[PDB]
Amino acid sequence: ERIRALGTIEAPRVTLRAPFTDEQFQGALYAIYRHIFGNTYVMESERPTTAESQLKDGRITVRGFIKLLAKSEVYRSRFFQKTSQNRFIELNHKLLLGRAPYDQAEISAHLDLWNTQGYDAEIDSYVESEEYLENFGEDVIPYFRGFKYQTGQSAQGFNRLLDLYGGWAGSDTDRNQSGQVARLTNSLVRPGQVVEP
Amino acid sequence: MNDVFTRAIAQADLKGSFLLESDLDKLASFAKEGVKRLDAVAALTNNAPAIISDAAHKLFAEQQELIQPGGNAYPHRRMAACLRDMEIILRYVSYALLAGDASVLDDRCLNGLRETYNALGTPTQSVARAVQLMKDAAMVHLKSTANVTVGDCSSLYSEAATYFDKAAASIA
Amino acid sequence: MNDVFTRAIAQADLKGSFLLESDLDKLASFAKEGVKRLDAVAALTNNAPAIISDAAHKLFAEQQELIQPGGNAYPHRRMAACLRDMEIILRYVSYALLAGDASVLDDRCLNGLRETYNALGTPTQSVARAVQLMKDAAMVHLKSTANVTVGDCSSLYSEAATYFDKAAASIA
Amino acid sequence: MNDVFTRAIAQADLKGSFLLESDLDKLASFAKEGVKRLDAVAALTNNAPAIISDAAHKLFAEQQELIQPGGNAYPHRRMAACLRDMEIILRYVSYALLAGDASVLDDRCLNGLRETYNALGTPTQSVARAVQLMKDAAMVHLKSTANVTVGDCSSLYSEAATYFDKAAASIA
Amino acid sequence: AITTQGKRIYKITVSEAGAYATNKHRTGYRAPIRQSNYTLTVPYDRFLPEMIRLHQSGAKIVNVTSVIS
Amino acid sequence: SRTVITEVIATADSQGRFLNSTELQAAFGRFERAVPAIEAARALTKNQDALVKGAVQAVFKKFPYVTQPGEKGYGDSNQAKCARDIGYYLRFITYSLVASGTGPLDDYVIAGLREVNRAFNLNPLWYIEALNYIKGETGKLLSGQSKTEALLYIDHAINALS
Amino acid sequence: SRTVITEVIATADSQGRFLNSTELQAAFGRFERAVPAIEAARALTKNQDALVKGAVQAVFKKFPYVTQPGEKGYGDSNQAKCARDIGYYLRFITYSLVASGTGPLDDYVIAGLREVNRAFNLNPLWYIEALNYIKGETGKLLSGQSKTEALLYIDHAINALS
Amino acid sequence: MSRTVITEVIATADSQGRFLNSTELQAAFGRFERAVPAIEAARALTKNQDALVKGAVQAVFKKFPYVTQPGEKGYGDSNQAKCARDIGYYLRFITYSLVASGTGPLDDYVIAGLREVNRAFNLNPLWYIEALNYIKGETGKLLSGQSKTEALLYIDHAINALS
Amino acid sequence: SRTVITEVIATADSQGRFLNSTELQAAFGRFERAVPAIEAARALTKNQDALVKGAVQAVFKKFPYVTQPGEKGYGDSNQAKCARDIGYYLRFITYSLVASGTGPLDDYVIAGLREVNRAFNLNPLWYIEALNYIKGETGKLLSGQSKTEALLYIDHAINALS
Amino acid sequence: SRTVITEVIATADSQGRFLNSTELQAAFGRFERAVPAIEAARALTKNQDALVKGAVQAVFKKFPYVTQPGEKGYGDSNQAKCARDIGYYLRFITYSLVASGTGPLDDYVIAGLREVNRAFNLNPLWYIEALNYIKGETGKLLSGQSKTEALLYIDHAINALS
Ligand SMILES: CCC1=C(C)/C(=C/C2=NC(=C\c3[nH]c(/C=C4/NC(=O)[C@H](C)[C@H]4CC)c(C)c3CCC(=O)O)/C(CCC(=O)O)=C2C)NC1=O
Ligand SMILES: CCC1=C(C)/C(=C/C2=NC(=C\c3[nH]c(/C=C4\NC(=O)[C@H](C)[C@H]4CC)c(C)c3CCC(=O)O)/C(CCC(=O)O)=C2C)NC1=O
Ligand SMILES: CCC1=C(C)/C(=C/C2=NC(=C\c3[nH]c(/C=C4\NC(=O)[C@H](C)[C@H]4CC)c(C)c3CCC(=O)O)/C(CCC(=O)O)=C2C)NC1=O
Ligand SMILES: CCC1=C(C)/C(=C/C2=NC(=C\c3[nH]c(/C=C4\NC(=O)[C@H](C)[C@H]4CC)c(C)c3CCC(=O)O)/C(CCC(=O)O)=C2C)NC1=O
Ligand SMILES: CCC1=C(C)/C(=C/C2=NC(=C\c3[nH]c(/C=C4\NC(=O)[C@H](C)[C@H]4CC)c(C)c3CCC(=O)O)/C(CCC(=O)O)=C2C)NC1=O
Ligand SMILES: CCC1=C(C)/C(=C/C2=NC(=C\c3[nH]c(/C=C4\NC(=O)[C@H](C)[C@H]4CC)c(C)c3CCC(=O)O)/C(CCC(=O)O)=C2C)NC1=O
Ligand SMILES: CCC1=C(C)/C(=C/C2=NC(=C\c3[nH]c(/C=C4\NC(=O)[C@H](C)[C@H]4CC)c(C)c3CCC(=O)O)/C(CCC(=O)O)=C2C)NC1=O
Ligand SMILES: CCC1=C(C)/C(=C/C2=NC(=C\c3[nH]c(/C=C4\NC(=O)[C@H](C)[C@H]4CC)c(C)c3CCC(=O)O)/C(CCC(=O)O)=C2C)NC1=O
Ligand SMILES: CCC1=C(C)/C(=C/C2=NC(=C\c3[nH]c(/C=C4\NC(=O)[C@H](C)[C@H]4CC)c(C)c3CCC(=O)O)/C(CCC(=O)O)=C2C)NC1=O
Repeated sequence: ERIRALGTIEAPRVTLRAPFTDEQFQGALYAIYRHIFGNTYVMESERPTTAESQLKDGRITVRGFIKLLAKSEVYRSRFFQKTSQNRFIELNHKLLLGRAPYDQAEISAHLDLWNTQGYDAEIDSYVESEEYLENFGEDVIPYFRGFKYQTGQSAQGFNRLLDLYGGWAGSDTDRNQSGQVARLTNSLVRPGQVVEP
Repeated sequence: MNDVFTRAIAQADLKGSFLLESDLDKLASFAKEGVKRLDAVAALTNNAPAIISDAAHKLFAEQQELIQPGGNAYPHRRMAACLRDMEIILRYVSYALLAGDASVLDDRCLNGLRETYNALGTPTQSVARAVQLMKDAAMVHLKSTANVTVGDCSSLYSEAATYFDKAAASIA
Repeated sequence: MNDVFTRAIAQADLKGSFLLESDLDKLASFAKEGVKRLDAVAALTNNAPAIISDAAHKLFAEQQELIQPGGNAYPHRRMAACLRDMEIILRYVSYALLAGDASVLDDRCLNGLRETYNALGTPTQSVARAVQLMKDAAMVHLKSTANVTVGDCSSLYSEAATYFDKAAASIA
Repeated sequence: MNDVFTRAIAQADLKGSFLLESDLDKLASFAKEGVKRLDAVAALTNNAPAIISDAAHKLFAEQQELIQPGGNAYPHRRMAACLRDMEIILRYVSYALLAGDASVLDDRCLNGLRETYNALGTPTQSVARAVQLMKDAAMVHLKSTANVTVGDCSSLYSEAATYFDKAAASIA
Repeated sequence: AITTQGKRIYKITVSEAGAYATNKHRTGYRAPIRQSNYTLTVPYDRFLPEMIRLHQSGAKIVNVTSVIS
Repeated sequence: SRTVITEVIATADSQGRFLNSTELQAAFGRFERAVPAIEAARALTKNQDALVKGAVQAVFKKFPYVTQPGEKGYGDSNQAKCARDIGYYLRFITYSLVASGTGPLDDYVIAGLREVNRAFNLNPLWYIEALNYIKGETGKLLSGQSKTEALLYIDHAINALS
Repeated sequence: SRTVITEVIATADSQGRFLNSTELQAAFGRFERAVPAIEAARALTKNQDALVKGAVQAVFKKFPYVTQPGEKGYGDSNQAKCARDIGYYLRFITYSLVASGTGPLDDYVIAGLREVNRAFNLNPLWYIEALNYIKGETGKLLSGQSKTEALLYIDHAINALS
Repeated sequence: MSRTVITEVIATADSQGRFLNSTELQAAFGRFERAVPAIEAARALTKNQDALVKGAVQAVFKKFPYVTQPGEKGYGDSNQAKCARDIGYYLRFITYSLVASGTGPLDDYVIAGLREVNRAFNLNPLWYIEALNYIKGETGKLLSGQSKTEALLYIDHAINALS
Repeated sequence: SRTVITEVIATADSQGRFLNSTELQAAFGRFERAVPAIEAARALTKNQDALVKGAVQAVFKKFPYVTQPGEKGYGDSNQAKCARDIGYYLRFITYSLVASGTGPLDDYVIAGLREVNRAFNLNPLWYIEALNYIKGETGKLLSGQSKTEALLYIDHAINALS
Repeated sequence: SRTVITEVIATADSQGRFLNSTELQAAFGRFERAVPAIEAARALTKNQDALVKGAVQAVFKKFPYVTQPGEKGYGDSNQAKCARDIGYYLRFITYSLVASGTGPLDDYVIAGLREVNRAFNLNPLWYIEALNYIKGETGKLLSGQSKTEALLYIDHAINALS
């Protein structure tokens, strides 16, 4: 409770297996849309009905649906098109993987990968990674797992996720007066020190 | 992300009124003389390796301390990041030139670039110098008249210069 | 992260010069005496649960205040968190011992533990006390000449003590 | 997905020879008549909800069994699935119409679509009937000459009829 | 998928024989268990990396079928 | 928002590359198409008040009951709100004409239209047939090329409502 | 492949919605550039043999070292491979012109270009030289918009090589 | 954050969140018995600086005669002076990689981002490849035993990276 | 569907753990309250025809313009559809009573209610005030807690509509 | 914690919906049964010391070697610490009786129980026998349904240990 994220930890994990009837699916959609889009408001016009139909039929798993949403126009228009690449990498980590970035090597690698292979490859590097399949796998909606100690994490990852979280109410709009600027530009490359120009 | 049309539309919406006659005339004139803008953008896209290589040559001959051991563009990794930054900035300048508006530039490449460079210790003065060198090397290409119908494009030159100056002054 | 070799390489690169005879001799000496370093790290890894058990016993006997209800390590889950933290810090000190450089320790392990523990509310002073208790409980296993060839390892004892003290001073 | 341009390039690269003169004549003719195809696809896009509503009315009025309990389109969930599938079919048909190539419809929207319904027990002949009713309404809305300059586009009508009836046969 | 290479997707049937369970016992089921046999869909754009990932995991595949042609 | 130029830039940017030929050709097509759209915007802007009044009267004709006391339409305030709503739709149609894209509609009207129509019980058919009236009225106001564009946007808004 | 039409289909598909005005405007902008593209395709298809032989000779003159024995260029079969490579590049440029998109060029030559060039140790600068040659005489074989479209496609191929 | 046997074992242990078992200790012992030939090879390669770098430069000139005359990269005094500087860099990082007994220094300091710099400065990798071939031929004579094998191992890694 | 037992078992299987006290305890509550459900449903099934006829009559009084020719409710078949729809809603409300969970109501009416009510231009308010009449008439049919169960379920249906 | 109320609220929140009738039914059952559970809690709190001391003695009787000198159980401090642990367990059983769910048990005792027992060489069988004795004695203390609820919670803790 001294950390903001009391309720997020208490939040149940959600799973969607093949013979899901109705309300398991309806709850899964709300959980996915709440987490992936960073608690941002998603109007009924923007909701992808075809991806939901594919998920309901079972052609794509929950992970494939997450990948499609990450490649959707809402994800781009909010996190990619309006922010620098640092903020995009941080948002990708926080949403698709549930953890903050651990070091600067991640930013360098992901920025080079984007510049060389495109947004689709950039996103696939997240979902198809071994880390996502370990923690979540095909059938589990991603959750904020950085608040507990994650095997192999850096000392700073918990603090960085605290910086990214901003309460259960707060969200990663890009509708702010600031314009969705990055949060961890100096924390990642200079972890401990503080400087004044 | 905006272009000049969407800027005018958004400003009108904040006022709450239909687009004025003068604003419509300006947008129509922008569209009419926008084929020169297409030529300029194609010139920036087509020659981009030439601009980048020339700017790198003049910068590193001019500023030797970077490519020295312990310099900030010393190893191949830092040099590649340098050239990649030049390429990205030129890419977004061409984007802003086609759009007629610097929103995409100041919104994707410059909202957090000075802080990033400072937190990496990179000399922002040298980055601004690099942007100016790309500006010169790219004007040398835009003013070329080969392959195109001769005309007057002074306004486009001034606009591209202002985009390069926006980048160079919001980095330094 | 760095081992000693990579640190010497990085300094020689910043100076922009080859590795001197002196640095080569120091690294050769380190390699020749690296066998004892392997033994020290094996001692740390084979007796980790014992070291944690001794440190926790002596800490919660020294400080009944934690395990006591309402205290920090009370609710039978925070106690497991405490034991896990002992695990992590000992693990990172063993890594820094094998490497020969404290880079893993102060990079991966303890950059933000100060503010992490201030945010979670845990008393950092008790954490530092626990770390130096781990130091004391680990030195007796490190010195243990049982089933190991007898030699001189004063430098390794000093190194392990310095790493534990660095961790304690940072977290404190 | 393919369009007739890429399709012709596909045969051309299969033989390996350049596109023949008659091939270029055909493709130029297709491009020149392109604006009529754009009007066709715009008429299909614009009036899609009307097409869907009329097709659903006629289809359900023809077969009362679907509406009734035990019918496959009985509950609100399955009725909405019916309507959504119908509009998806019309959307992909319009895609194919604009592309001038059946590949867009055949290669992705119709792979398992036929067997999926059998897995769900859906009567596929009802799907075919719905497709034909959609075709009839689409032709009604395409024949309309209001708001468009008159002309001859019987080729467009025939091609759209082939697209619709071929989708039906893929389902049938 | 926009290009010619992107289309011609492929369907893979995967079996989770003991070579996968023996690894995941040591890693741990922090993702709740499922059935052994399951069928996966893959486009050509990621057909190789998906197969590499499946073989790294330890599963044995049955067949791969070209959905498109 | 989302226009031809903006969609071109966003597509060329997500892929992380310079603007190749196809992007420039689409840009050229939009730039040359911009003229008819501009005088279409001129025509609708000039005939603002007449179009709004006609749309309101078409509303009160096709749905006679709405004007009865005790419903949504009764009360001068509700008539003024109807006129304001029609003005909003018309203005954003002219905006989308000028931008040569469906951006301004999808942002300021279509985004979240169903939720706000449902909350206030507003009937979508009201605005659907008011837009039908405007659609018919630009049958005479605009002729030739620009008429196709104006009709395209009017009907896109209608399709969004329904 | 990726054309203007196919990109339009893909971008309207990803949102799962009908083609709005912007998609149709992009398609129309393609079509209004289709006939200069076909003119250029004819004009630089009727000059295939002279252009390929001249490009091979230009590579030889600019790169004298790729002629004598002790290297790749020396050899009858090697030079036949040179001519066939130049013909391949020219044919794919024709294909891109006809499609009015870099699709065929991208997915045939550009996709995997660097790995192929390294593994077979074919210096790209050979092909930049040949494409610059082709640039030079398409400056005169074509005039007006078709000239520009050629120049643009050959330049995009060059930048892919470089 | 370079790559070294010690770094590999530490990173594999850390990523799995466990201590260093007997396997990592086996690997570290292997590296520590590596390091005497490796360091003495680095010493022999450092002591023989100027002959190596000058011979590699002249190999670049002889094997690539067309670079020498005007109109090419090799013309202009600063160009060959800075060629000597480049070969000095490559030799230095070979010595660093011998000392570290891993390809960490080579990768991080030369190989990573090599192709982009070579492209954007119009430098043929073949010059450097055959210069490294000459240095390989010389280390075939300055060094003997397993030191020759390991120096050739790192030079081969660099050549494969260039190629 | 989803009853209390269904929710219990689904959550338990999701958590990968046995039946502890909480969900057995809620199941006890469900079994205990299953009786007012049974007599409420039996009384509702007793009064099918009267309830549906009164409901459609109340609709026609509330929406007289619907019955006029040229409107949705004109004709005999349309009124038959009114009776059929009200019968469907009543049957699903009794189903939800018997199941003592909202489930059947959700997965038969609510599941895709908006899409269907929009495609066929059916109005939610018709059914809302039909269910209001059903409230009014059940206010006398039932007694005790059967009333509150029936009313909570009708309220669920109405809130789904509005 | 994880009560009936809190689990209800959390599952409704995750689905982003209000509380429909099923969750209110579960809450009603919980509120109806609060009286027996609170009765059991007050009976356990009344007979606190007797239960603790009997549990410790039963552990010693079934584990005689634990009383041997120089071993884990021997020592006044370890006797006191046994008493403290059993007091903790009984406290949390009363907590779970009051909260009508295994919230406090899971939060405090069970969460992290296994690895902390491993890291202290505390045999779970000791606490299993202590809880078996408490179950036996609360069979005497509590009659009726308070017995059932208590036994549910003691058995849940026993299952967690075993
Ligand atoms: C730490 C790893 C690293 C290396 C190795 C490295 C090499 C390097 N090669 C460069 C370009 C160059 N490289 C050469 C080398 C040529 N000279 C001729 O005699 C030969 C045929 C040939 C060498 C075999 C030349 C002439 C340039 C000049 C291009 C320019 O002026 O930009 C430059 C730019 C310096 C300048 O423009 O003055 C560097 C720093 N950079 C690094 O960060
Ligand atoms: C990729 C393109 C695509 C296709 C081809 C598609 C067909 C499709 N229809 C489905 C269900 C359905 N589809 C229908 C419609 C049919 N049954 C009735 O007889 C109607 C007359 C007839 C309409 C043509 C119905 C009633 C269901 C519900 C079946 C069920 O829930 O068991 C499903 C499974 C669940 C879902 O997606 O909603 C698919 C995949 N969906 C897609 O996203
Ligand atoms: C898409 C918008 C965007 C851009 C373009 C961007 C630039 C950027 N430049 C970086 C580092 C760098 N930037 C430069 C370039 C400068 N240093 C040299 O001295 C030159 C004077 C000058 C270039 C002209 C260099 C050399 C580095 C490497 C520093 C390092 O790796 O630590 C980094 C962090 C590490 C990496 O990416 O490898 C970023 C994110 N960030 C963004 O969000
Ligand atoms: C596929 C991408 C694309 C390109 C490349 C393109 C170029 C293009 N340039 C044009 C004219 C022109 N182009 C230019 C621009 C040039 N003249 C100036 O002197 C500068 C040297 C330079 C710009 C800095 C000018 C000034 C005109 C004449 C505009 C006028 O006054 O009508 C035209 C109109 C017809 C013609 O006169 O040829 C086109 C289509 N259009 C396209 O759709
Ligand atoms: C894979 C795991 C592994 C390890 C760790 C390992 C260490 C190791 N310790 C050795 C002897 C030794 N071990 C030690 C270290 C001990 N002597 C001091 O008194 C301390 C009590 C203590 C360390 C703190 C010393 C000093 C030697 C003799 C070498 C010397 O003269 O320094 C040797 C040489 C031959 C032998 O006795 O086995 C090895 C290889 N070997 C392995 O295969
Ligand atoms: C921005 C998107 C767009 C629209 C809205 C569009 C409509 C359009 N239709 C046109 C001509 C035409 N359109 C048609 C097709 C119609 N003729 C009959 O009414 C048939 C019922 C119907 C076929 C379905 C015909 C036959 C012509 C005349 C041939 C021509 O001018 O090329 C033209 C060129 C002449 C002009 O309008 O001044 C346009 C711009 N084109 C576009 O690129
Ligand atoms: C359709 C797309 C496509 C392209 C672009 C292509 C280029 C190409 N040309 C090749 C043969 C070749 N081509 C050349 C010609 C080069 N060397 C010198 O003579 C000239 C300066 C220069 C020509 C401009 C040579 C020497 C080879 C033999 C391969 C080798 O030396 O390793 C090869 C190796 C396999 C073979 O064809 O025998 C490729 C991949 N192949 C394709 O299938
Ligand atoms: C899952 C249970 C279920 C429900 C709830 C349901 C409602 C429902 N009513 C329908 C028809 C209808 N229902 C009505 C009745 C309305 N109009 C007026 O008469 C009244 C004010 C009001 C009723 C009180 C009308 C007029 C139609 C015809 C709509 C049309 O064809 O345009 C339809 C379209 C089916 C068809 O075209 O035959 C549905 C889906 N259907 C179901 O299977
Ligand atoms: C929140 C709830 C909670 C629980 C359940 C809990 C159990 C618990 N008992 C402990 C000590 C202990 N517990 C026991 C076990 C008892 N002593 C013997 O007389 C009996 C045989 C036996 C019980 C039947 C012993 C012997 C110790 C001393 C361990 C030591 O210091 O070595 C410890 C270690 C902390 C310390 O050293 O004081 C814990 C965590 N602590 C909690 O905060």
